[PDB]
Amino acid sequence: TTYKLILNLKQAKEEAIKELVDAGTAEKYFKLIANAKTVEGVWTYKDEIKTFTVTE
Repeated sequence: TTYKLILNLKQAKEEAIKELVDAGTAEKYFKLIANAKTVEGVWTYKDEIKTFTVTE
């Protein structure tokens, strides 16, 4: 399963492509790095194509 990431906080948003075997290990790994990079505003998630996003 392909998992995309789009975070919005700084002057620009972040982008990353990670396709794991399922949606858990990928949902966690993305949440880890994402939460470590930049996260403070509101958390959004698209259930249309599996994509985690953290907007300000």
